[PDB]
Amino acid sequence: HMLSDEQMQIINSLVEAHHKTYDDSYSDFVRFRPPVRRLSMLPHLADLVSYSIQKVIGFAKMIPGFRDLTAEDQIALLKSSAIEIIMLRSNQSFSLEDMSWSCGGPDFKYCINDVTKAGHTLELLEPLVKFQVGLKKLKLHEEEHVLLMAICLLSPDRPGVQDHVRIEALQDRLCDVLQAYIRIQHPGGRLLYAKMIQKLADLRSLNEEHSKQYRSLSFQPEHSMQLTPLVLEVFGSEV
Amino acid sequence: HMLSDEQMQIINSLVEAHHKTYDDSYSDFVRFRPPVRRLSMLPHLADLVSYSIQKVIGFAKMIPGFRDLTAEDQIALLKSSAIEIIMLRSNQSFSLEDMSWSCGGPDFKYCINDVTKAGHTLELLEPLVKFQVGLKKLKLHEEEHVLLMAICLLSPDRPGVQDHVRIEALQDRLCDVLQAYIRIQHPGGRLLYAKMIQKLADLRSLNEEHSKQYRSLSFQPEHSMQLTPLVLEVFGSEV
Amino acid sequence: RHKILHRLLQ
Amino acid sequence: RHKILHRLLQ
Ligand SMILES: C=C1/C(=C\C=C2/CCC[C@]3(C)[C@@H]([C@H](C)CCCC(C)(C)O)CC[C@@H]23)C[C@@H](O)C[C@@H]1O
Ligand SMILES: C=C1/C(=C\C=C2/CCC[C@]3(C)[C@@H]([C@H](C)CCCC(C)(C)O)CC[C@@H]23)C[C@@H](O)C[C@@H]1O
Repeated sequence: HMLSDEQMQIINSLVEAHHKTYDDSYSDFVRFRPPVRRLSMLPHLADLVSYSIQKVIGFAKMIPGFRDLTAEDQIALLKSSAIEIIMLRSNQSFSLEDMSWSCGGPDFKYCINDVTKAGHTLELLEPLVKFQVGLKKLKLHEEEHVLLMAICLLSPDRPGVQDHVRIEALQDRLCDVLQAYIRIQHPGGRLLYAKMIQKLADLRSLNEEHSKQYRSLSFQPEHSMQLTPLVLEVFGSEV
Repeated sequence: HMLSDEQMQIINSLVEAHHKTYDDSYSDFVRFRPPVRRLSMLPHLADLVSYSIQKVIGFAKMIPGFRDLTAEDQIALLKSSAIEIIMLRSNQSFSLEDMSWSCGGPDFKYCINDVTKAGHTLELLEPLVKFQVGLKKLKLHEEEHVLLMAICLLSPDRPGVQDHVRIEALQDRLCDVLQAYIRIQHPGGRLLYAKMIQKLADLRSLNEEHSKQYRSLSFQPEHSMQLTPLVLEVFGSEV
Repeated sequence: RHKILHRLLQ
Repeated sequence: RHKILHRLLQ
């Protein structure tokens, strides 16, 4: 068959939303506290994540149907998915060659080791990089990548969600677009869809592990004082 | 006459405390979010103030008698004086020639204008620079400068103070040392002391004005999100 | 309260 | 609570 106008318009909105919230040159990274190789990398990565959350929020407000949700559900969705949306969008900077996120010269190239200096362990980093590698290999089209982020963000299976019925529906309409798109516009993408949903499950586990490690980092004021207000608000338990 | 051993030991402790909490090269400033010429300078100045508070705290813990106070009174004293201790120690970087705080190349030289881009008005900056100029002209000895900071920090006239009797006494012993020192070690310093106390009063007004302007900056989340946890904690009203 | 998230979500 | 000030004051 072939996509519908509404389906195609949703794709247009998401692709443009992402273009408007993701710089492939990473020129803003110089405004971040410099990276440094106890948790010497925490200041830079905190600023990177904080900047990124702001971007995820901008992209979110442009997901069709999201802004109609109550402010409470928007926040519930952002708070629980932010970390996953970030791991997803970061894949654009990940490189299978050097197994790192390359965003600049020697300074903005992030290795597993560097994240270790932000207070995280292999318990998290191993699966993360493993996830980044698997996702990169799916050679997603920008359209499928942007849909995967909108779909992940509209997971009604998040703590604190209220109108989990309307959220459920919205995620479904997006899932429909992604499925149609793959079938119609992506040759050899017969299994793709199923693989992409599997990626959402890996994100849940990564999310869980990150939350544990973040909690510890969070309870130590000497470390929490290195984070930013926004990061503290989005990853905090005060709901 | 001549200073006593105890009096001289207090001077030794304060001078060394200050040396251990104030770098005249300002090499740490590169770890701060870069300055930028809506409130483009706020990120850098927030980091500068946050870094400075940490330093004021280090110096404070070394003021003789301060650490014996209850944690509650230590916090009460820090929270209400921090801003003043900062304006005082900043005089070391202020220059009458260019009417600015010079801490680095073109980047770390702060003019009234730059502070304007941090959300502050002439209502504050005018008296500040005026204060910096007057204080610089007193050509204080490092010993008198360090005493003036310890004395300002131990002002029992601060909201939230409890044991205002012991604090009162401590400030008095320091005032005694400063007075003796000026008389004994500072030629032509007959009026000095009186002038230094007058400076403490100017600081109260500067403190008040800064508090007003900070409150406004503080209530706007788009701006408060640019501050740091420590700055938010020390200048916040949650006591 | 989520002061920041609220403001950013416009 | 002053979590940070407390910790820094040791
Ligand atoms: C951000 C983005 C980028 C990379 C993501 C990375 C590499 C460094 C370490 C990160 C930030 C992981 C860390 C486990 C998260 C640590 C955060 C904290 C210290 C608060 O717990 C998650 C995703 C990783 C760069 C660019 O792709 C934009 C994207 O948007
Ligand atoms: C810090 C230090 C220095 C300068 C102080 C300045 C210059 C820039 C503007 C400041 C930081 C004034 C601002 C009114 C305060 C703004 C803070 C905020 C935005 C939170 O409301 C107060 C003192 C001024 C450099 C060095 O002397 C160390 C010292 O320790």
